[PDB]
Amino acid sequence: CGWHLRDTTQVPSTMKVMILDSGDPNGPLSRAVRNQLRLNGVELLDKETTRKDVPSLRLGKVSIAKDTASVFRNGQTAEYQMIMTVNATVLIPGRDIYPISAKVFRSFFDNPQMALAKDNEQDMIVKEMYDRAAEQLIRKLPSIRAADIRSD
Amino acid sequence: ACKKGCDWLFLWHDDCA
Amino acid sequence: RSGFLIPNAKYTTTNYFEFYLPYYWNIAPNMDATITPHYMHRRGNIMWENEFRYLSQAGAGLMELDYLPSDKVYEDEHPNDDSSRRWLFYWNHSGVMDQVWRFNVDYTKVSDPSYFNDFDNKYGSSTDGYATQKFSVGYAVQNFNATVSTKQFQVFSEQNTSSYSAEPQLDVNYYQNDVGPFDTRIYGQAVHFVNTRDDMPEATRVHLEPTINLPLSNNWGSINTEAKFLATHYQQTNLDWYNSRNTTKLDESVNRVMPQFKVDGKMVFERDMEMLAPGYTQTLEPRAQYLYVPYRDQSDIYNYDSSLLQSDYSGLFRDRTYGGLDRIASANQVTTGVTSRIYDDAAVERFNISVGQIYYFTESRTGDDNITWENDDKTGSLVWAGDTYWRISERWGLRGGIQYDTRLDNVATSNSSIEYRRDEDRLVQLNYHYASPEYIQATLPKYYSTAEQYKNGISQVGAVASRPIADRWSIVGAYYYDTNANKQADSMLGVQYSSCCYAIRVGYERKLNGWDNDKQHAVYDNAIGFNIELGLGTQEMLRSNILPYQNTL
Ligand SMILES: CCCCCCCCCCCCO[C@@H]1O[C@H](CO)[C@@H](O[C@H]2O[C@H](CO)[C@@H](O)[C@H](O)[C@H]2O)[C@H](O)[C@H]1O
Ligand SMILES: CCCCCCCCCCCCO[C@@H]1O[C@H](CO)[C@@H](O[C@H]2O[C@H](CO)[C@@H](O)[C@H](O)[C@H]2O)[C@H](O)[C@H]1O
Ligand SMILES: CCCCCCCCCCCCO[C@@H]1O[C@H](CO)[C@@H](O[C@H]2O[C@H](CO)[C@@H](O)[C@H](O)[C@H]2O)[C@H](O)[C@H]1O
Ligand SMILES: CCCCCCCCCCCCO[C@@H]1O[C@H](CO)[C@@H](O[C@H]2O[C@H](CO)[C@@H](O)[C@H](O)[C@H]2O)[C@H](O)[C@H]1O
Ligand SMILES: CCCCCCCCCCCCO[C@@H]1O[C@H](CO)[C@@H](O[C@H]2O[C@H](CO)[C@@H](O)[C@H](O)[C@H]2O)[C@H](O)[C@H]1O
Ligand SMILES: CCCCCCCCCCCCO[C@@H]1O[C@H](CO)[C@@H](O[C@H]2O[C@H](CO)[C@@H](O)[C@H](O)[C@H]2O)[C@H](O)[C@H]1O
Ligand SMILES: CCCCCCCCCCCCO[C@@H]1O[C@H](CO)[C@@H](O[C@H]2O[C@H](CO)[C@@H](O)[C@H](O)[C@H]2O)[C@H](O)[C@H]1O
Ligand SMILES: *Cc1nc(C*)nc(C*)n1
Repeated sequence: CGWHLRDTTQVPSTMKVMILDSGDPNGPLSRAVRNQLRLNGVELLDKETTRKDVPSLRLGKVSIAKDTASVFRNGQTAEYQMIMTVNATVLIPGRDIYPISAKVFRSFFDNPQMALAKDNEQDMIVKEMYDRAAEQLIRKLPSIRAADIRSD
Repeated sequence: ACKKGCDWLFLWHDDCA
Repeated sequence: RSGFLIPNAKYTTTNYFEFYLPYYWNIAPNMDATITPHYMHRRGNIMWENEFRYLSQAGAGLMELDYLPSDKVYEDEHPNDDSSRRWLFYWNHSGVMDQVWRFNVDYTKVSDPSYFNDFDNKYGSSTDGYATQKFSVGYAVQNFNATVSTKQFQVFSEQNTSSYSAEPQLDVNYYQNDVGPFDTRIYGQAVHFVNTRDDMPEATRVHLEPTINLPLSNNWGSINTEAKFLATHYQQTNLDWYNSRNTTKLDESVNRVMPQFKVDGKMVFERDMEMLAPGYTQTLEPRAQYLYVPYRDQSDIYNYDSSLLQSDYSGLFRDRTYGGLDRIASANQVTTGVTSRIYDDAAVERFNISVGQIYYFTESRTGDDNITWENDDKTGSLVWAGDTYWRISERWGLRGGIQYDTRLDNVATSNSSIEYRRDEDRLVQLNYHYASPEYIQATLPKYYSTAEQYKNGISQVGAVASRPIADRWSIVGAYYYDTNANKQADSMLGVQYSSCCYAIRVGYERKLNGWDNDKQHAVYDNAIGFNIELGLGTQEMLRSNILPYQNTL
């Protein structure tokens, strides 16, 4: 067994302290990314801070699409598939901006007879998907760190 | 929904009893 | 800049020959309108379609009002109604004003439930089982958010038209981190459920739950302890009719308090993958969770907005079995999972696989357990879930997901898909959707298991293809086949020629449209039409059917 415990942080040491920037910073996605970044010990700074030369995470467009994945024998919907796509950029200052993205897939069976309950379920799925958007964005951080060295 | 001998100090048990 | 658009034409088996005569109107820089005569030959009349787009400080909004003054077909098939007029009102609004105010509107109103099975699907679909009517006004700052929401639903099915609606609804969250080692949250809610029918219970629910958690993290490990305190209060009225027939008496006023205890843990192991791919790294991620919630008897509380939830790999780790707050199943369970990931030399994830299970030490009972399980297992490893996502190359990719239930004694649900997509112009995809009949019997209503169109379950294979020709054309096709009935479900073809200024498009679609219960079979619909406009437009052609294409990468 060549396995061993992980020795490197999930977020790279270069991006230990960083700025979270977004046009909707009170929204659910900004809250989820802030919670994840605080989880890995990342120090979040203010946008108008005087501290320059720190990496900046700018959250971009977020779109949620609910469509029909399957239908019954009568043509009515059976599975509703919800897809969340999130775009963002990581600005390494004086070096480059690296675009990253996250895509989250979910599905659930419709039920008109308890449709209001299903609506609540749909809302719950959305509050999960943002977390899945935040997990994927954090794991792409070391990808950006490796790409920075390749620029030379 | 409340049982007969339920107690409000016994939340962790089943049916507060 | 205001004038008639180029006419759009279509031929449909439901409508025979259709004709559109749109007129654009540039009212202002932030507002525009469109008036479309829609002449239908089978109905032999003109439906007026009014479309209005606006951009304001509150947000962006769309409105649509379709009105057909008289109907020959509806008059023939409803000879006894007062009037045969048809109409649709749609309003969508999304906006955030001053960074703190959130305005959301999603309102759909139809005259009759057979509207979307007979008319165009611009802002609705024939697959839709109901129309949603949602208003939401919220205020959200960085540690607080309140929302006043109204939810109503127009159920299209005539089997039973009885849908609850929470007309007032108030959601309040308060977050406060770093209070010592602990993080604190509080959730409040006040909801009023009213029903369309006059003989059903009407409720007022007040919910409060504090939550305190201790996170602990390292480079390899993470342990999160959580204690939550739910307290719900119900005032139920208009319950004489329900108590006149059922043995379980709904109570006038109830209240229920539960403590919930949660322990989550996860580890990360890493190894170098030099034997197969040199420089690649493999990560093995175990995860475990313990959930405890004591049993409370919810027999005297009507179920308003609580429903069963899917148990995907990520759904194994939820603390809730039902949505909403009417049903909260008692839990004494431990769930375990493993996720394996592979990273190339560039630290890019190329493959991940997940497997998990849920072990119940005691049966999860809510006091109103009426789910018709195939067998009678109550404890043990009862639920299994698995996910996978392989990125074979830059242009290849597959995903898979399987759910097994021992209580159903069967694979409840599974799905898969493999895509070849060199670009949005040219791509191929194959997907498969499955949902066993036992799962449909267990989760869906009682009459689903007996209905012919519902009892079989779901098993469809779908193929989508798109290929440009001589970089001016774009050929698009899709086919969906149900293997249980061995029958087509949806297929379409699309050909578009894009010139320098004009783009001509021709599309065909045959789809499942309804169920003829006089003969117990399905009723389809064909539509061939051409539209003109003044890229090669593959993506919107892929979205034109009832089972729209989705990017799989
Ligand atoms: C922005 C997205 C929507 C695209 C909007 C494009 C609107 C413009 C389309 C023009 C189509 C070609 O049609 C062109 O306009 C109209 C008829 O349509 C005629 O224009 C004439 O009729 C219009 C009819 O409302 C009157 O305003 C007026 O008498 C005159 O402008 C032009 O002589 C014709 O050349
Ligand atoms: C799938 C099975 C999973 C099993 C559990 C997974 C591993 C859990 C243990 C690893 C996580 C705990 O890691 C812990 O992180 C905390 C929070 O920063 C560090 O800091 C801690 O120091 C002390 C000593 O533990 C704690 O009392 C204190 O509350 C905390 O600040 C600890 O030094 C480290 O031990
Ligand atoms: C990341 C951390 C993960 C922690 C993982 C381990 C957590 C374990 C928590 C305690 C587990 C349950 O703890 C104990 O289990 C027993 C064994 O069935 C259950 O006990 C119950 O079932 C047993 C089994 O026949 C019966 O005697 C009886 O119905 C009842 O006692 C209770 O649930 C509890 O008494
Ligand atoms: C069913 C799953 C199959 C997974 C296939 C994984 C291998 C990829 C296709 C192999 C078969 C085709 O063989 C070859 O594949 C490569 C891989 O890009 C592509 O060929 C191209 O490769 C690279 C980048 O892709 C280009 O810079 C190069 O100019 C060209 O050769 C073509 O598609 C085909 O020339
Ligand atoms: C471990 C994680 C990775 C696994 C997840 C990704 C792969 C998932 C594969 C899903 C695709 C195959 O989907 C699979 O379809 C078959 C055939 O209809 C279903 O199997 C079904 O076949 C027929 C009915 O049609 C019956 O004889 C059989 O008893 C029934 O189970 C499976 O229950 C479903 O899982
Ligand atoms: C990645 C995209 C592709 C994913 C994989 C797609 C695989 C194709 C679908 C799974 C196979 C479905 O294929 C078909 O399924 C049906 C119902 O499910 C099985 O069941 C069928 O036959 C059995 C007995 O023979 C009878 O009960 C009945 O006639 C029918 O249910 C068939 O034996 C199998 O031929
Ligand atoms: C990548 C693939 C792109 C899509 C390719 C095909 C798209 C065009 C589909 C044309 C569909 C019309 O052609 C079809 O012919 C079959 C022949 O039985 C008849 O259809 C009838 O029988 C077929 C099988 O025999 C059943 O699958 C179908 O549910 C039933 O309605 C109808 O006449 C029409 O549904
Ligand atoms: C409803 C109820 N009643 C008692 C006595 N105790 C609890 C916890 N709950």
